Amino acid sequence: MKVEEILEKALELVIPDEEEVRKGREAEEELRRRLDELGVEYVFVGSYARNTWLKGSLEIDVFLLFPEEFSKEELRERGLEIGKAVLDSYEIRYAEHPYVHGVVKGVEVDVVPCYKLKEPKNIKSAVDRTPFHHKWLEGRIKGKENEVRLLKGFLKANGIYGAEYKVRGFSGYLCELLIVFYGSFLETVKNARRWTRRTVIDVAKGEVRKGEEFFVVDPVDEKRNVAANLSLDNLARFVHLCREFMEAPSLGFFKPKHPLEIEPERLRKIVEERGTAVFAVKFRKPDIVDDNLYPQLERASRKIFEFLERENFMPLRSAFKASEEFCYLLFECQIKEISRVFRRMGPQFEDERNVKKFLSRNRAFRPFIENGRWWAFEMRKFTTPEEGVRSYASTHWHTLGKNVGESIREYFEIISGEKLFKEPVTAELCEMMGVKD
RNA sequence: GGCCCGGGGCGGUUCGAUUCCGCCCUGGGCCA
Repeated sequence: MKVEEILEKALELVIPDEEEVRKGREAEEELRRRLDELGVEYVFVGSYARNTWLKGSLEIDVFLLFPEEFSKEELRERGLEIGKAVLDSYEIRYAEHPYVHGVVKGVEVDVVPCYKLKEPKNIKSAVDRTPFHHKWLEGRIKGKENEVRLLKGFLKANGIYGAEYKVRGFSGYLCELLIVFYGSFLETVKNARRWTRRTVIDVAKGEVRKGEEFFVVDPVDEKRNVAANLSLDNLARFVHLCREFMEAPSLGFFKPKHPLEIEPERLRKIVEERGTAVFAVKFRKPDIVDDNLYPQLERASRKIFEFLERENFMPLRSAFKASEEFCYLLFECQIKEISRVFRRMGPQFEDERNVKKFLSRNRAFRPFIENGRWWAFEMRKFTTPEEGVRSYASTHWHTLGKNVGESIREYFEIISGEKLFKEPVTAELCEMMGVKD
């Protein structure tokens, strides 16, 4: 239908209802009491304070303000104590510095220590500028909360909301800065259509200019880039999503995509139709945080891809899947098998010196002259993609992530054919080959 | 801790490497 009509109905998918709101209100209230019965200096921030939390994602963030002089450990010890005392049930967590997380009257709570500061430049850690962002934002985002959610509801449905390494999308702060700059969801979507990989959005100066890379400069620090961890392809996917949304508005842009558990029978057929080589490197998932695992899987998946291209197996694409127990590096190659002999380029006929050394090597077949320079035939140590990765992974387990690599050294295997479609990697495999349905 | 980027002290591969494939420091950024 028409845009406006779609946005109206979409709100019902991103705006929290009376219940969830009340539930959050009474939780918010109780939390302040307990905190004051202890007389603690606190400041509710984040999406909850400013009423811009995507429906069904309720979570109260509470930053504790300690004097600048207090030590790092002092903030941790005392921070922990207060979080322990105030939460129904706690559960320490980490991100640059420890912090306490738990539940109160039934809702998600984060209790984070940080230095009460004046002047964004004295900042010593992520958590320190959070209060500032909140500051800059509360006055400027009032009355637009609902536009913030449409944008969040939009991004999450198309799997690119969060800014953690597992997604490389848009952080919530980024979403609000984009609303403050454009005024509403529609205007944000309309202008995003003209975004490029060299676009710089500066809200403090209220200006859009051409720069070295996608840069949304932080109102609080002209040096920080709010979309810094937003990947090039996810930016590209967003620009393309807006062009489509404006062209064919659909409430279907705010709804998650159906997993589509394709029949393992239809898949084998498709792979046959492609005539390609499809395989996976499996290994035990290192026991580490997703912020560390994913960048590694990307590195590993990447290193092996390049080993394949220079090795001549014409790799189409790579992919990767991490479950609870194992991790899979997926690959598809245009070359199931390649000949054992290949040609290597020798020196020009001109200099007898280099030619002499090149013609002095023990070779199965006689080298020849072509277009002025010498070349030699030679044998490969492997002729299929899987053979190559088996050699490569076994001999280069390092260089594939500190942890990921260390896991491959102790154990790994190559799965192919029927045996692979039985593994939990089908959705990724379909996504990778661009199977449509 | 990890990943990315930008600099400095070594092997294997190759007729031939700073330049390919990798292993041991210094400054930036990112999840923060």
